[PDB]
Amino acid sequence: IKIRITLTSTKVKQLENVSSNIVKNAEQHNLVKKGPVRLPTKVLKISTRKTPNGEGSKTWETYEMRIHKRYIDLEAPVQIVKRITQITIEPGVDVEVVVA
Amino acid sequence: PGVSVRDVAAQDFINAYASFLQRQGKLEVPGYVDIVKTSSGNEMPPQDAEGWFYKRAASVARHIYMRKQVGVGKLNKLYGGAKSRGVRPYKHIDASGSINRKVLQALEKIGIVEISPKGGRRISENGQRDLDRIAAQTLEEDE
Amino acid sequence: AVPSVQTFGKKKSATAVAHVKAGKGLIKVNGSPITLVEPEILRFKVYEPLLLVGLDKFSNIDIRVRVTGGGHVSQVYAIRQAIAKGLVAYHQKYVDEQSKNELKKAFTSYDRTLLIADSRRPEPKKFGGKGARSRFQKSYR
Amino acid sequence: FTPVVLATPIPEEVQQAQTEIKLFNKWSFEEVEVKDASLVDYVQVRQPIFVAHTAGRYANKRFRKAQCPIIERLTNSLMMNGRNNGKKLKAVRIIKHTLDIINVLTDQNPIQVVVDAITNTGPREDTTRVGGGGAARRQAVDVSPLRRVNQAIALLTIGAREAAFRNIKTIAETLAEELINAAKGSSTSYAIKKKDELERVAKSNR
Amino acid sequence: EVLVLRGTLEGHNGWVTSLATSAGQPNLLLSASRDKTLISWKLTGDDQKFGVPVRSFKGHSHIVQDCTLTADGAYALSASWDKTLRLWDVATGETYQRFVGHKSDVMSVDIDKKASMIISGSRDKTIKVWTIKGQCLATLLGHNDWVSQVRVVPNEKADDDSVTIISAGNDKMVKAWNLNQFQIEADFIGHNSNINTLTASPDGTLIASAGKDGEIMLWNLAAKKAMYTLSAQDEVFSLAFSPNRYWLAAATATGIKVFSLDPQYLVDDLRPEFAGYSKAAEPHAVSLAWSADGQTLFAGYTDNVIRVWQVM
Amino acid sequence: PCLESDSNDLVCPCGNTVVPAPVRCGTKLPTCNHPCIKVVRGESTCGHKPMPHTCHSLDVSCPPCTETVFKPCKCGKKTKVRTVCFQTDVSCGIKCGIPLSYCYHTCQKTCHLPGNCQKVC
Amino acid sequence: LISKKRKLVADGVFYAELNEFFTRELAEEGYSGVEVRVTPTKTEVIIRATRTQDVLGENGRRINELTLLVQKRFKYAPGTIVLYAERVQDRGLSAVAQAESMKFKLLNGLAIRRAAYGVVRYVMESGAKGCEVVVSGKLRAARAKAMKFADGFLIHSGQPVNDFIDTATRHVLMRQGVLGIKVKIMRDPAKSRTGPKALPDAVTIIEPKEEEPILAPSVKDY
Amino acid sequence: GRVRTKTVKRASKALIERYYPKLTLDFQTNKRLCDEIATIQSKRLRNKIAGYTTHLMKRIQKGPVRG
RNA sequence: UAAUUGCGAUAACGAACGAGACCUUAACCUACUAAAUAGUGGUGCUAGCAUUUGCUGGUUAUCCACUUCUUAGAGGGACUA
Ligand SMILES: [Mg+2]
Ligand SMILES: [Mg+2]
Ligand SMILES: [Mg+2]
Ligand SMILES: [Mg+2]
Ligand SMILES: [Mg+2]
Ligand SMILES: [Zn+2]
Ligand SMILES: [Zn+2]
Ligand SMILES: [Zn+2]
Ligand SMILES: [Zn+2]
Ligand SMILES: [Zn+2]
Ligand SMILES: [Zn+2]
Repeated sequence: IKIRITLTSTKVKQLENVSSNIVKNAEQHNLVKKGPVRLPTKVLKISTRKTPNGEGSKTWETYEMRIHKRYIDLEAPVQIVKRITQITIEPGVDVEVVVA
Repeated sequence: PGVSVRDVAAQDFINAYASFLQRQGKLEVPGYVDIVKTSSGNEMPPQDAEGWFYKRAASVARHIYMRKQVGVGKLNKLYGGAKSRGVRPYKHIDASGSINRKVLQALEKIGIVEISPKGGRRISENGQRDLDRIAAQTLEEDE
Repeated sequence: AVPSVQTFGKKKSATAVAHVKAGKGLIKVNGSPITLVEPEILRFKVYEPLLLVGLDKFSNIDIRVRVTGGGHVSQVYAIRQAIAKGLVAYHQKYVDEQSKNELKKAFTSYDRTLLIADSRRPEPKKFGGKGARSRFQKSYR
Repeated sequence: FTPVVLATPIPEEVQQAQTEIKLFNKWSFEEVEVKDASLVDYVQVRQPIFVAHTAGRYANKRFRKAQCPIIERLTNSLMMNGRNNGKKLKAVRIIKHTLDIINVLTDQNPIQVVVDAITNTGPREDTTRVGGGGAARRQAVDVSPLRRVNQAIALLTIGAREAAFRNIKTIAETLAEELINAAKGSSTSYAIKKKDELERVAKSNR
Repeated sequence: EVLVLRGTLEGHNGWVTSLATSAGQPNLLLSASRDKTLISWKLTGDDQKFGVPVRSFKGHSHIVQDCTLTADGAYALSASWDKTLRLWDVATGETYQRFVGHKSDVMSVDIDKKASMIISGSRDKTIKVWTIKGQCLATLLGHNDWVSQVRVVPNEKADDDSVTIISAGNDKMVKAWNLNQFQIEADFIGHNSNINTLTASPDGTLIASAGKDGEIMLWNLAAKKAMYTLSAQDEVFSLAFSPNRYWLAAATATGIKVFSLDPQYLVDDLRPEFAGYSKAAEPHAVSLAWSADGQTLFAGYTDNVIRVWQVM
Repeated sequence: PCLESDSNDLVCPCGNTVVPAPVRCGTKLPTCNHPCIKVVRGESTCGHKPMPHTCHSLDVSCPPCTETVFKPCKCGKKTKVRTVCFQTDVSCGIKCGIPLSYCYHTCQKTCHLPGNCQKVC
Repeated sequence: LISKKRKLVADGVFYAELNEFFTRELAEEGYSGVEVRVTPTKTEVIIRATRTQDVLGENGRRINELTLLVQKRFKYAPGTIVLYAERVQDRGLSAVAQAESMKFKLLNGLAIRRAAYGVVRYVMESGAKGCEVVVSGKLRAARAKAMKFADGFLIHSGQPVNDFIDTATRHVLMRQGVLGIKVKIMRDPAKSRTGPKALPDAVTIIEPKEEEPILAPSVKDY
Repeated sequence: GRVRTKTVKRASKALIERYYPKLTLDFQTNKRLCDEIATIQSKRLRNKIAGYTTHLMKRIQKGPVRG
């Protein structure tokens, strides 16, 4: 059936618990799966001058937002596919499911 | 025991194969040779005037032998160098595309390389066999 | 199957992965023999793992190294570390502990970086200067 | 000796290197003695190396540079005046050529010539600035052996670099006659003249 | 007869935490150490060398706390502070089985005779018993502080009725379990400090348990009654019965006190010489093991060596 | 799957488990989890029962018996020494110490195999 | 069809703009924050405020007009966006709510010390570990100055600042100029229930249970 | 410098005061009992406390310690 | 002591902020969980050079196996032992 679930949050613990209950639901349903592949964490950096005007010591400041991405490959029939996409809703965790 | 291009040092292999191609004399040297510089980042033409095209040909043939498939843009980046921009800092500059494209076409016409799927030029089986034979000769020359 | 081990050596960003298996004595780096490693002023730096213990240790095994990352000299250092660690790991797994300890002792007595990676890492650059420590020129008038 | 055959063939000279470690596979570290009993334990020639390039950490502690091999210390001091900062491959090539030229010009061991140059041109007394009541006075002091080795290397390489600048002679040649003249104490050496001048100034300022 | 120092074995760079020997192979010695490794040694019975390492076993990611050998010596077991047990092929290194399930540091492992099954006492106050293939067939609870050692009691008769194990923890309480049905049967009270070690006699009737207070307490579990206590006057870390004689060796913090039991007196009380360590403290034996014939006593110390003693 | 089929049932040494004909070519008989026929008999030279082990192929070595038995040593200064049933090397652990003929000194090798006293002193 | 970097930055700026809009219009309703939950076919916006009846209005009329406002501005389809109101707990432990209440007291005409001591007493009574309110500006004189009012203990450096201190800043538009209100509240780490229950340097030794010495060897049997 | 602060020193003294016979002169076992017998928020702080505790046990073994 | 960091002394005792702790990052893990968006080995198919068997490559739907190298999650590790 070849579905892939991609999770792309910034919250590591919510991401990991979403991955964990998806994979334990899959092994409970005895579905063959490729495990959660964890992509490299992508760090979004913005470096700015601290001052609103332009005087004083030239102090700089780097802000960063970390994006954590995982994906799970599943071979499961369509009814469990809809039940999976209807369960595991978490705030701040972006989930998408694609087929073939 | 069998040899390959990887068993021979790069410089003397390239010199031997360039001399072989010059002695064979069917590479179709383009004609604007002795006019051009080989790079926008260069300032003088190649000093080995009557050669240097056989040198570039042996170099790109060995490069394609080692790789999977190589194109003209990869070749331009490979042979480009640091340009002296006068009073401003130095910078990497790609080499001339016409020279590399014409030497790729010349190697195709003599049968060393061929058009590859997934683009670029890959070495042909005839190119593999005669580059290997040149490697055998240049490793035997020291005996 | 064939007895074999895999090891690695490191220096800065250069990593060399060595497959040491039972064989007849070929030492290859990036598919080319060990005698063609690029800075020939530094060729003895990858010769010295072979030379300190003798080539009779390498007669019955063959080693293939792939090195990536870093630059020229750091790749040379990673190659020598991967080769020495591969020989020690092979003598650990398939030969006895006396031979392993003698190899380790010889390598350690010559150069600790033959087996233990150099831990020096780049310091991050800080704002207000071109480097980690150096600052822009200060003027007063 | 018997050669051993490998699937990747190894040349006969580097197979010879299995018996003894020699600098650039040519110069034996054995039978090299430091003539000065003060500068032994600070000139390191007991541990052989094949190449004068060891990525070693001698800067963390106060006296590890004494355990650094002396050929690599000369090599390190060659990498100077800004344009040559870094470039240890160029420095080791220059050192290799220098040792070859030394052995050609005199049939001695070039490592022995290098250690004789260092022992001969270490300055044995120096002077230091004092307060002196608003005017600079200089008071003669003694020199520690580590400083003698350091300053000998600096004088030798600075003399070679200055005499190679704007000259048809190469840096390896200039370092070769610099080390040869310092090993003889011939007073045509920059380092010998500088050492003599410093000792004379200190003797005046006792 | 008297014990005399014969030689030392040097392959470790951590505390030699345990020693094991085999009847099947009288020239094999297995030592587990604090450097995350095991070493199998071949003994030679000669001058100062006396033995060489023939294999290192690596793969434990923390301190390996103890080790046992099977009777044939082909299989070895290791318990380590990485909360796992490992079964090794003594010939080729080669971990066959990893036993997981303990939640804290596993401190003791013991195969039973007949290689039927494995007991392991850990720091999560449990004694887990396992199959060879690696499944936890049962777990034993009710032991209120963390377990220091577990041992199996050797049957004098050839498999008379059942198999029993003994255990000591840090709750000043030693226990004896019948694990044919996974119950506790004997519960020996009487210790006043953390019990470090316990040993069952080859006869199967004597239990010696001892710890930090220095009181080596003897028990007759055939009648299930306490008999008496010996005093070492200092902390003792390992105990072992001689397989032929009526001797009990104790690795105290100052020496190794060995006692014969037929007059109940101290016979030798060996102390090695170190040439150093005099300012703070001499290294002391933390493990010891007799040979199968009871002629050589091996002792692993805290200066990362193993010293041997031969009886005359 | 291969067309050829064996007409003969595959039989384990116990014989409890068989593969019914026709048997597809290359089918692998599964050995009985039931004990070895020899274990069921209980026959052994030691006189004990072999360790109860699952059935295996005869070519595969049988697990040996391991009972602490007391056997006389090579020197034999001691009649009974505790050893496992399989082991044939029993050790009194006591040097024979028999005055060598050729030397003033004795032979210290312990548990000397009879007739094996040291040749050089 | 957007990259993940741009999508996550875009919904971050959507959250920031929505929070600014809600704090601009719901200031007199005790608006204490907002939370966004994306869901297949629906995204829900949870407003956390104190006066939920004023946020809702009659039959949720203000809720309907706020949904229509955020819908019209952010181009959502009908039914895809839904707003809920929720009464926040521990109102004393909300720096934004306390700062807004102080702002409205100062606008109504309360004295600065009376308003600041009222807010610090309310926050300390609500179970905070510490409170600190700063009022800056032209106070009774043309020359500006700053007044500080504290109670309890507050920490200033390290990761516990992100863990435990909540801060808020407000601009009060008085007829002589702007006053600045800064409110910092350090909550009790023990009542957290999400994350660390203590400060990093707090060490708790458990009391050993004492047992009587036995002085007699005995065997229990089964 | 390696001077240990009063949180480490006070925790070590309290641990020794109420757990002296349980804990030993070995850092590894002292660490393994300190993490379960006390609630310390950092592995680093637990290691520092267990190390100073082991140091004080050596001091106690060499005669009594004031405080 | 880097540190009002501590040992202590002591008309002060007990505390609070700062320092430290903390958090992020860089170094180690042939130990765990895995990976056709990371790799490696082998088997298919195939090229060249050799000649028993070898060497260097190409081709992922050609499949299998593994996780050393790579990426994370969870942990371990240093506490001046
Ligand atoms: Mg170029
Ligand atoms: Mg430049
Ligand atoms: Mg720089
Ligand atoms: Mg010049
Ligand atoms: Mg292939
Ligand atoms: Zn059967
Ligand atoms: Zn059988
Ligand atoms: Zn038997
Ligand atoms: Zn005997
Ligand atoms: Zn004899
Ligand atoms: Zn004799």
